[PDB]
Amino acid sequence: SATPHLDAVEQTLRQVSPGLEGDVWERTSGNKLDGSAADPSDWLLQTPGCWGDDKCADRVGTKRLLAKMTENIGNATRTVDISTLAPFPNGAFQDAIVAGLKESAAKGNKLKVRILVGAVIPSKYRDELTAKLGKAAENITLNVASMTTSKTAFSWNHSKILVVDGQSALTGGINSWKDDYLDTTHPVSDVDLALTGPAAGSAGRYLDTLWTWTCQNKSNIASVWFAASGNAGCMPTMHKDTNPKASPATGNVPVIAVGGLGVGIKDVDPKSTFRPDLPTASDTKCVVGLHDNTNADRDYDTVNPEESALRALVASAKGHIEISQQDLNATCPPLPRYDIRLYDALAAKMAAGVKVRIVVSDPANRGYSQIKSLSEISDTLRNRLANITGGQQAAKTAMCSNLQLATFRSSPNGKWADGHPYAQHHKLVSVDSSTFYIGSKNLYPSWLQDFGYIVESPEAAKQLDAKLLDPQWKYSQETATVDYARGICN
Ligand SMILES: *[PH-](=O)([O-])[O-]
Repeated sequence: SATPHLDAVEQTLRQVSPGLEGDVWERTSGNKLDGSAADPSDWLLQTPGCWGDDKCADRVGTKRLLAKMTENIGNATRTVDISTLAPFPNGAFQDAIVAGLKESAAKGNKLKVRILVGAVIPSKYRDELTAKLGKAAENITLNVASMTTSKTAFSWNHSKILVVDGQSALTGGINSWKDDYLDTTHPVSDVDLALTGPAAGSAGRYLDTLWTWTCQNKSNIASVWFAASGNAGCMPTMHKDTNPKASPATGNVPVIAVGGLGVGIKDVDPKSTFRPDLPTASDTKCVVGLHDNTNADRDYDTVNPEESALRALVASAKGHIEISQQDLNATCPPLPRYDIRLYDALAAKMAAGVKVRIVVSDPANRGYSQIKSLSEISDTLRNRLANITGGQQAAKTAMCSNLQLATFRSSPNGKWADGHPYAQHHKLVSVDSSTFYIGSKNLYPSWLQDFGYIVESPEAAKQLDAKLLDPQWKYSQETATVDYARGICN
């Protein structure tokens, strides 16, 4: 097969979540990574993109991110569909959205627009946007909502998607928060991707799934705050109703779109006959009373295929795996400390000689960090390795021979020049310089609505190496507590 990694991930998803195929996950062909002619790798919307410079003077990443948001929205003829984590977009993120909407209106288009956040706010944002659009607002039917799907399971939207006409999609880890990303001399390091094709339709069907729940629950104040322009109603199926069921083809790139429904939207996929072997405990559940959806809830997996997809992506690797995250571990309580099956999958790979690189955010950020020390990751990997290598000594040897583990830097300085630690927020997994995930789903335990793309394209994977992973390792490797390539083993 030309797509061994997607084939494996797809076979897992059809067992886990067959009833959600089409809507919460979907494999498509015919996509394109949407870079420019001058810089074809710039589908990779990293921010700030100021490698080597502790003053972050030339933010080529940020500039491209904001320009691409405006360009995509400005090309809308029918729909603009945005999700993010609250607060609602501000600063130059909001400026980019307003500029694009004004551009589309001036080209003569009448648009439907949805903006969904996970949590007086929605009405205030709607009014700010309408004021800023001026006469362009007459061309726009707007829905704005904030939502929480479960208080007790801490579940709300965490996806960060911008879909236009069901044709183009931007998604990734970037929240639209000016103070953390933009107006600061210690900007957060993160990444989105830009694509076009049928996979953008997949994102539109995912957002229809979320808005269908949101509109059904719009009169329940504890769950949903909703605001619309004029006399407009809630639009649960804007994508289905307005865009073609199969988006046009734009290229040759195969993609698996995958997300999750968190807790409180749907309890189980009734079509699933998935019956997992659930790992033998570990020291993940810090307290006996906590209900652990990540490690001990089969039904949760069936409505959160993204967890299984990411674990399957790791399992598909033949040579090497690079992981860039804010964290691998969560704060307990209320979440379990780690995904046991994920760490087991990484351990299985290292026991087989497949190299694993994990770069996380500096604990000095703890907040863009949830651990005190990298030992909280290496101890856990070592303990899971011990189950499959015969003991603690053989686990340590396997780990030290196959692991790179470090905290993130983007220049030679240990911190930004302004003295603040580097914070990173990517949700990135790449395997074999072939297949990668970029999206909103963290690898640390979390029970939110999330979404992302798994792309199998060696060309694009090589671009990701050159533009992000290689520079990251260049500067980050100085903090490594384990690095097989240099014989480091603390
Ligand atoms: P996310 O925006 O919490 O990772």
